[PDB]
Amino acid sequence: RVDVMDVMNRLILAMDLMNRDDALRVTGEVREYIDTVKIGYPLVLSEGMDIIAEFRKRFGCRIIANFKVADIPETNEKICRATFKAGADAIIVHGFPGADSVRACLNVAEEMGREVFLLTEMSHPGAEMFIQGAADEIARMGVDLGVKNYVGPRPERLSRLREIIGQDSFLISPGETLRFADAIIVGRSIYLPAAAAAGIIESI
Amino acid sequence: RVDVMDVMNRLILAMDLMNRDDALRVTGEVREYIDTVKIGYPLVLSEGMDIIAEFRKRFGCRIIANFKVADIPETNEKICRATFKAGADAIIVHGFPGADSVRACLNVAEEMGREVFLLTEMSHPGAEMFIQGAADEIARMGVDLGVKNYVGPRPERLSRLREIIGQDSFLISPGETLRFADAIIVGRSIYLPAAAAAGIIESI
Repeated sequence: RVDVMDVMNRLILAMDLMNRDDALRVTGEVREYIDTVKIGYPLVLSEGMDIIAEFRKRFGCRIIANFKVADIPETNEKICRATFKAGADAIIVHGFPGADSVRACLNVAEEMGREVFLLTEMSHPGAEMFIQGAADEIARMGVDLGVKNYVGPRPERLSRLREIIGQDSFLISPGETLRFADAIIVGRSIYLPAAAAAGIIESI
Repeated sequence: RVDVMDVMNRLILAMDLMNRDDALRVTGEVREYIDTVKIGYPLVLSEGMDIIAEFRKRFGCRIIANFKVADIPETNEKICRATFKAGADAIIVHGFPGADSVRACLNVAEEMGREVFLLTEMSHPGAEMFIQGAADEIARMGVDLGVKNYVGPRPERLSRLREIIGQDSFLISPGETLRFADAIIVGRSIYLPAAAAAGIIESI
């Protein structure tokens, strides 16, 4: 889809390391295979938001801030603005706090020409308590709001999500997977690199 | 209660300003009335996590990180560790992601001698979609996990929460309020200062 983000080799690196030196080393070593990196709070809180621009300048990669924003509208707006000002191309937002909280993020993304990814579901143990049961409705909420980028969770769940958001929407998830998702997210299998990344790409 | 945090004058300052200069000015001007300050991502992402230690050193105040942690266990652990390493006395965590995600935070707080506050409910418009209906269960989940600190949201809702967590638990919320909550959180009425704070205290 021309209107959606193009992820090199359909492979997104989940850079969850907290040490700047280690984070930079791994990412640089795989830049020939990946152009999209997902960074979270562990690294940013430990090294500072300036690390986002560093990644973009040193490697020319797209940065997705895996912040899972889940605050009230006004605060969500501020978090998004600060994150986009720091250079992030996109931000991941929780849907459980409701539509207004998601729209607050969409508004800033609109004004700054950036992107919002809606996290529809999580797959860790405790996710079955409240998240699993709200996943479909959260995905539908996103669709009704015009959200075009989604982060999905179980093969059959990914299939259900794709059904709700349509064939046009951009979907990323951590052979089978790429039948529904537009790009796969890989972490440890890489940063824990160039050979590993090359293998995964060759595998798909 | 001796085993719970003592908040000076039962008044917590919600420092939501994103400018370091403005944030420091207001807090210093009310330190003779307040010893507990709640800081969130807007300020921290914009000025850096080092601002937490700055607040504690310049004013000798307790800092509650209003991060509303809502990630998977491993990431929650890292966020809490980084936040406590930066000097935060306590951190606010979401309950919607489930018990394991909350316990991950409790584990780090236990190891570092810090505190975890469970956010049981939010009051912004979109909160009725998913949060309102899970509030009671989230509060009960916290109780069953030994959580001792809670952040509450409607007067009658505060009464319901206090009922679930017991009379011993520490509860903070944004006269009537202090009938159920141990301390009230005030933001704009102060940072938007010394006179305002003094009035609120003299009020209660």
